[PDB]
Amino acid sequence: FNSQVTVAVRVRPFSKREKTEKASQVVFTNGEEITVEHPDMKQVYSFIYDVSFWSFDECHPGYASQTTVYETLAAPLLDRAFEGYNTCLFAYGQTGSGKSYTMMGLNEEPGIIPRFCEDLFAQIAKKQTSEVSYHLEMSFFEVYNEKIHDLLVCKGENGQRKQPLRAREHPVSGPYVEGLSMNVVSSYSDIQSWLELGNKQRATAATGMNDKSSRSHSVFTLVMTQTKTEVVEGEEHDHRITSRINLVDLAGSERCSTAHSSGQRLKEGVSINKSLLTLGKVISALSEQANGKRVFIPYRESTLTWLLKESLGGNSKTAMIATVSPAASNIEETLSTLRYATQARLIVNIAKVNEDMNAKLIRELK
Amino acid sequence: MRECISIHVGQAGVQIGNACWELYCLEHGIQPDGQMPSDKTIGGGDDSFNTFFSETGAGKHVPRAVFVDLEPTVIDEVRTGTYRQLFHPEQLITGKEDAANNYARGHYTIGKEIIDLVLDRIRKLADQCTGLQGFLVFHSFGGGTGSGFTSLLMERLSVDYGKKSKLEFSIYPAPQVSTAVVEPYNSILTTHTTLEHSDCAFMVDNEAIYDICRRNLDIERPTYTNLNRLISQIVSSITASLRFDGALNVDLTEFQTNLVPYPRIHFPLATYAPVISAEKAYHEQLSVAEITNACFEPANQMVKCDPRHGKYMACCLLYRGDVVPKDVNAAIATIKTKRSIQFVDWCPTGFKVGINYQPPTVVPGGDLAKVQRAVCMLSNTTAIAEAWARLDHKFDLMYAKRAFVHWYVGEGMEEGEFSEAREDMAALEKDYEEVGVDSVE
Amino acid sequence: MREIVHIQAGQCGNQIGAKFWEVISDEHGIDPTGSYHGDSDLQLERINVYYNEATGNKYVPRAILVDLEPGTMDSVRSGPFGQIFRPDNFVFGQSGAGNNWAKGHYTEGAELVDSVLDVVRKESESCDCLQGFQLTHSLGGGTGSGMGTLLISKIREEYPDRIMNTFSVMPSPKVSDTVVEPYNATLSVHQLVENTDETYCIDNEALYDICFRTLKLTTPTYGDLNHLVSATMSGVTTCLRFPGQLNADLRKLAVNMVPFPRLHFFMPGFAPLTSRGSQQYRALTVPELTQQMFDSKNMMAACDPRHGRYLTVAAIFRGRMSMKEVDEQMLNVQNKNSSYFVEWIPNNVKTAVCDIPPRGLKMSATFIGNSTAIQELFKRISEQFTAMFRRKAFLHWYTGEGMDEMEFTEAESNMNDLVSEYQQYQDAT
Ligand SMILES: CC(=O)O[C@H]1C(=O)[C@@]2(C)[C@H]([C@H](OC(=O)c3ccccc3)[C@]3(O)C[C@H](OC(=O)[C@H](O)[C@@H](NC(=O)c4ccccc4)c4ccccc4)C(C)=C1C3(C)C)[C@]1(OC(C)=O)CO[C@@H]1C[C@@H]2O
Ligand SMILES: Nc1nc2c(ncn2[C@@H]2O[C@H](COP(=O)(O)OP(=O)(O)OP(=O)(O)O)[C@@H](O)[C@H]2O)c(=O)[nH]1
Ligand SMILES: Nc1ncnc2c1ncn2[C@@H]1O[C@H](COP(=O)(O)OP(=O)(O)NP(=O)(O)O)[C@@H](O)[C@H]1O
Ligand SMILES: Nc1nc2c(ncn2[C@@H]2O[C@H](COP(=O)(O)OP(=O)(O)O)[C@@H](O)[C@H]2O)c(=O)[nH]1
Ligand SMILES: [Mg+2]
Ligand SMILES: [Mg+2]
Repeated sequence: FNSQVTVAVRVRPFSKREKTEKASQVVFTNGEEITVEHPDMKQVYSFIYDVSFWSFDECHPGYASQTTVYETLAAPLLDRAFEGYNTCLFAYGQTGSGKSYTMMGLNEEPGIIPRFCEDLFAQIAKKQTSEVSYHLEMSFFEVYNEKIHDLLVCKGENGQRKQPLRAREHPVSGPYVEGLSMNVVSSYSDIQSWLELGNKQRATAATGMNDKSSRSHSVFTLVMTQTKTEVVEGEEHDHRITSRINLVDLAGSERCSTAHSSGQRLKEGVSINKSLLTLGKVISALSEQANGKRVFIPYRESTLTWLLKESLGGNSKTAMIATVSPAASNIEETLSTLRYATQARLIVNIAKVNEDMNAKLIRELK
Repeated sequence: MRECISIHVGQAGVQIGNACWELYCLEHGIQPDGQMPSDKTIGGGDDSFNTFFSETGAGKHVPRAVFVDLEPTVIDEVRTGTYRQLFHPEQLITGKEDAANNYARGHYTIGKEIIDLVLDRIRKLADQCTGLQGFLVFHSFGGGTGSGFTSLLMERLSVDYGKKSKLEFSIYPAPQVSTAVVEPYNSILTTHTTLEHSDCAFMVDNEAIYDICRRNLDIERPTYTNLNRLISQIVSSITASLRFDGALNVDLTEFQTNLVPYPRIHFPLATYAPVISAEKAYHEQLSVAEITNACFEPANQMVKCDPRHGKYMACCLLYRGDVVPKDVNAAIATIKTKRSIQFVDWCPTGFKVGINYQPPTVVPGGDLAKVQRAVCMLSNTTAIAEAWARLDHKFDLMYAKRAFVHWYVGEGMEEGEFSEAREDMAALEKDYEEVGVDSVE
Repeated sequence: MREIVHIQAGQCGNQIGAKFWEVISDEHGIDPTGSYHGDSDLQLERINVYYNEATGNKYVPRAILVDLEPGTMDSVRSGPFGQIFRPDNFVFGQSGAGNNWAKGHYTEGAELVDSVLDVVRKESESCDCLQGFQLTHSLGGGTGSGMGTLLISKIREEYPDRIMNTFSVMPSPKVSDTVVEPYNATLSVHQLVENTDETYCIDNEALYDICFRTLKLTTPTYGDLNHLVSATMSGVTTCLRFPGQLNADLRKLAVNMVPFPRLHFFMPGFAPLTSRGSQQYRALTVPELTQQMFDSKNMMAACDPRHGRYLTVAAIFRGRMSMKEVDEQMLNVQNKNSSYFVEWIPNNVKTAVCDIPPRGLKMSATFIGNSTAIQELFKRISEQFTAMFRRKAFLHWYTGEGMDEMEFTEAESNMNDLVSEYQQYQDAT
């Protein structure tokens, strides 16, 4: 299904930081349409999105919680997953824009990721029948300085236990990680425990912009297979489908002029910005492709893109969520983010469902 | 007395500084060793002025200056060359590595570990400036250092001092000629910043000076060792007013205001009378009227910009040698009399003037022949924007594909910074449109 | 000062290294003993660029030799300049790989790479300011390729901020040396592109035609071809060791040459050559040099530009020259032959000038190019590869060392991708 990507946006409000150092509002939501006032009051930029939420305030219409945003954005992808489609959602934006606060959220207001996860487990409960057997697995890993590390591993005891892995490209199913310890899911409780361990061990750190920053890229994969009956008088349960869900928490530019730092700090920031740039180029060429343009896609210019190839494009029903700030202090960043997103709507891939009727005759009969 | 600080950053400046300071000595009769056997002969005079040179009881003299280029291979030539016994040896050969045309390196990453010295010697040199202070900086737009380090530097200087003249001299990137392919990224980033801290930045170019070096100087195969001398003499012809007497002198600050109508158009050009080879030292009288025509000849402009596609906001003209103001009023009269020249309606005044008795001098082994007089011109004009237009076009063409970008990011420069600087430059482009359009009622 | 570590790996490289230092020593007034007997401080002001010093005013090069599986070891040592090399830097093992990459990457080189890497660390630490690395090798073979890329990667992890350059003899279209070059190289390219800042793609065939026609030599040898390779290796870094009106360095070469991080393969050239007779029948000018420089037959890479286009070049000149004539000449080339160049790069060329000519020439130049023609070599290796891969023609020899089909497959996808990338910009717009 040559089909597009759902692009959603969430303007978080200002903070103690702006209260201490006054930073006016410039982002404005006409219900859902995004409008940004230049502090010079010379231009208003405006952007239109398939989805909007106005978390700037709780009161005016357009407001939405984590789960409102879920049932707007991610529950449909749950639907397409049970339809059998691979699915993607990934975040974008700067530091302190609640990109984690949205996707993952915290303990008290967890994000789209945990909402979807419990919805998925109970949605399997809805059809926990012998009509269709279900089997769910998940992996969870991180990207730091182009190095891949396993979030679900209890590290050993050593001064250096951040065991790197490497990537390999199956000629058919595409990239994957060696040693990636994909584990079985019984329920959202198990998912929760896994996520807790991983987010704990993630290489994150405090800084001058936020108390805790996602200095590494995080990937959270689920794959649900569902074995169903075929339409034959013989072995009926010989049909199966798979659906691969991919939820991605990226990092922010973290411009060093404000993110004054040194050593390993600046190193991580450099690698991050490099990665995100590569991603942006991927996104742009994808948009041009969706415009019908014959274009070479530098998936291979980094690791993030390479792994997420089949999700940024390929075969999956996908979405992006962009996080943006109201403070004029970072209006440039928010504008860049909004332009990224409004370009992002234009992207399409060709999404179907992964029966994998291999050595089955079912697809051939079909 | 008045004083000034000559800084050279990167290659281009230093090559010019060598050229510049070579001239000053001759103009002051000083030997390379800092001594004055001419003063042994004369036994008087302040020719080794406090303005550009200090002095000691040994009879030595030291220029008020400094340089740094992150390329030891350059300064070392100076450190072993004829003038090694002149300069303060504390010159900042910090060139463990160069910025390699990457702003992000010279500005941020490896402009570190260096600048804390550059500022310090400045203070030590500053502390002796019991006079005026205005800075003279030599850099090249588009080059990694000349843009990176220069931007970092002036930012701090405007904070260490702020309330001072900080005048740059710099080569704009030509439309066509280039020794690099990322100058456009580098240049635009520069103007994002130095626009704000600075107060004036005389721009030049190699293509024009090359052309001048052909047509009038009759040179088939010119090179850097002649251009710098033309660029030097200007800087003298400016700075002379601080050094010698004149029927009509001028300060640096006078240039700061008469040529600078609004805070954001402090970017003018220059000309001179280097139209004289040794053979054509004859066949002409080289009058006041004669040259003053020539100063506004499109050909003898020092960048690739037709005045005739624009107008003149303000001009200042500094004469040297046997020059009488009466002639100046006469020649300047005729210049107003011509319609090829378009001024704004704002400036009936239009022109500022300046005269010093002290003629030019001539470098032995050089090219320009002796002349009893000479003049320099400056001009703030709307015409330049076409050059700005060429650049921003180049930037956009290639930036669209984000070419060469990963290198800067590899050094820590966020993406949209480029776009931030771009939007600025379009504003400057609009600013020139604003001023240029005539008023009505 | 900027310092470089030069490394030799493989029969073809070490000889290139062997011919290399013989040229540098001549460019610095040094004897086979390592003493100074020159006449200019310039030969010494920056000797620490390539060499270390020793007690009695001797000068040891920063050279390392790693594939001295001994058969070529004596060949180097019992040579006119074998003796200068640090004996401790003569690292080696035995039981040569037999051109099997896997032996040269996974088994034997694994045992040895520690030791050579250890020595590199010494030469690194003894430096004051390390800039980059300079490896000589060849693709298609076992040692030069496998052990190369191995050693390249490790060093990159240890010095990822630093530069890694290579000068790699490439497999031919037509005249092979080994029969598994498509196998040996593509594996190399997989690791070469990803762990490199630049590499200089050299083909033997072009060098033959080059020496055959312009140099008009009827009996050229491997000893003489190299003599041209060493020149370019020296010209690239002339502005490093020597001064000039406009200076250049390795870092300044890349950033102006590498727009996208993967298109870092190049087509070098060098001027001037005239077969001694015509020396009386010309004169050296800037347009003259330029004319040879962009000569489609002076390209040692064997990828005819005229079926493709240039992204960006670097024309490093050497000698007393005027810059006007220099900058003018590049523009003319950009003008008249514009179709061979990219639109979306507004100026498709840089420059660099050093004021110190070579031993017996008044002016010299060195060419560096990045072009779309490199596609062709890459197709060849790919097309040759698949025809053998699908039948598993020779595969069993590597699998005996532990490789698997995926690895051969991986590189293929990568190599084809590099091609497509070039092909993206191959069409004028
Ligand atoms: C000596 C002399 O006056 O005669 C010339 C000469 O005949 C010509 C033809 C030389 C000569 O080139 C060759 O004969 C040759 C043969 C096979 C393979 C390669 C070269 C020359 O050997 C080459 C040699 O060039 C050098 O001396 C440089 O050092 C050059 N390398 C060497 O030749 C060399 C090799 C070993 C030991 C010492 C010097 C070089 C190249 C790159 C960087 C620095 C230096 C020169 C001027 C000549 C001879 C000697 C005949 C030419 O090459 C150079 C570099 O000059 C070939 O075309 C040029 C023009 C020269 O006029
Ligand atoms: N007119 C003139 N221009 C020069 C001279 N030396 C260098 N340049 C200019 O400098 C530019 C090259 O970049 P530079 O700014 O010199 O580089 P740098 O100052 O050495 O610092 P890097 O950019 O890090 O090399 C070119 O546009 C040259 O025209 C000179 O002697 N005279
Ligand atoms: N719209 C919002 N409403 C209420 N609270 C918010 C909102 N957005 C963010 N927050 C809170 O404010 C804090 C700032 O967000 P933060 O988690 O720092 O952004 P982030 O996702 O970490 N960016 P990065 O660290 O670069 O990935 C978070 O801890 C959130 O709990
Ligand atoms: N230019 C040049 N090339 C050589 C020389 N000797 C060998 N070669 C090339 O190097 C290749 C041999 O690879 P080699 O490195 O010996 O294999 P390995 O050492 O076992 O990896 C062949 O393609 C030869 O053409 C030489 O002296 N000069
Ligand atoms: Mg976060
Ligand atoms: Mg420099």
